Amino acid sequence: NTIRVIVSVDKAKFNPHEVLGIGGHIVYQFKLIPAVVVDVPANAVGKLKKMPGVEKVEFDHQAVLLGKPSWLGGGSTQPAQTIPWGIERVKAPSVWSITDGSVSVIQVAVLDTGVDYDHPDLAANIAWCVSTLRGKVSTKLRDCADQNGHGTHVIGTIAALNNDIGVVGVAPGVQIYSVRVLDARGSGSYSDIAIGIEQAILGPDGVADKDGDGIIAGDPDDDAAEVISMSLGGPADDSYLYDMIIQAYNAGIVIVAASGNEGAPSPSYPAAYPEVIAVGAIDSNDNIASFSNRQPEVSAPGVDILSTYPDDSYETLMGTAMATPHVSGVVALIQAAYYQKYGKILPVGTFDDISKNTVRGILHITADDLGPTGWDADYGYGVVRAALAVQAALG
Ligand SMILES: [Ca+2]
Ligand SMILES: [Ca+2]
Ligand SMILES: [Ca+2]
Ligand SMILES: [Ca+2]
Ligand SMILES: [Ca+2]
Ligand SMILES: [Ca+2]
Repeated sequence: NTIRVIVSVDKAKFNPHEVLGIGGHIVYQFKLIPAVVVDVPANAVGKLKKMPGVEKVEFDHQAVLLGKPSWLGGGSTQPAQTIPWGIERVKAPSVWSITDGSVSVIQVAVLDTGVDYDHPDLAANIAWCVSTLRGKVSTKLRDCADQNGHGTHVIGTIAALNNDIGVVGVAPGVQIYSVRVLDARGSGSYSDIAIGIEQAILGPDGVADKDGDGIIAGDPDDDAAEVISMSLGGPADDSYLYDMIIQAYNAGIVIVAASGNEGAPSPSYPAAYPEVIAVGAIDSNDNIASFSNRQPEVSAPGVDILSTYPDDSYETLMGTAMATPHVSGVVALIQAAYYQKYGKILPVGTFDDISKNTVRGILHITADDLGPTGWDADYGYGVVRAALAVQAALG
């Protein structure tokens, strides 16, 4: 009948009328990259490759969520607030005195199964709720709603409200952009993910650099996010998806992704990309989880993590999907504290970075170096520590 494909083209020569001439149609036209999502009969693909302006024709691969209920729970109550062990392990609580992430210019975008926007322990921090499932950007609450629970859990590890109920996130006051890129089963196509990354940049107003001053992330005049957290992965490495990542990276946005739960030699994608921070998972005894894919950039609590769950509930999950938000919450604190002090945010460094002039540089040097001294295939640079990370940033 038809298959979904992503085409990297030359804007000056690619003619959309061409695809419609071969029984295909346009699904989504990227704004930040020279590519377009289209549906064409499985038999017309060979025609696309030869059309003027068509440089590359890539298939629509899949990624999946990396978090599962620890005991098959479906969510339970938490009348009185409690601090999940992973939140203290990342030394977050002592930082709230400096900032809790409630600095207006900061927003963290979580590309996941969506979110339970009415959850009493999350609602106040949900600044934007959107979905990009099936190549279409929807701003309707019914479409952005979490239908799995994963997204609600990941978001709660980052920004669950510090009050009298349930739990509390690493940055309990930071603004959240929930971008649904995974279905009810936790499955997501790369196209919807790339489109999700774009929306995190474009923001609610749909414009990347509204005032055209070259500043996107960290610019109060714009509504772009300064952090993109992806608790998902896949074995495919597509050119267009990577192009979108470079786009978010160049915008000054720190990208964080789960390492993967196959115990593989290296991280899955997009974690595997150098501009993205690959996150491994440790347990309550500081041991690296055996399922945690090797060679990560850093590691964080990822075993038996309690957080928010759909229907104003709470649940314990496990996976590298649970460690990722811990790290994203740490960068949120760093950028928030840095901007509160100086009127700007820190640059997004690289993997090899080891200075206090970069977000990643700071994460690496202040991480709790476990296992063999220095970076290792298990813990990476070590376990992220918000308290030390913020001191080095403001230091
Ligand atoms: Ca709470
Ligand atoms: Ca914008
Ligand atoms: Ca701007
Ligand atoms: Ca500006
Ligand atoms: Ca922002
Ligand atoms: Ca080490």
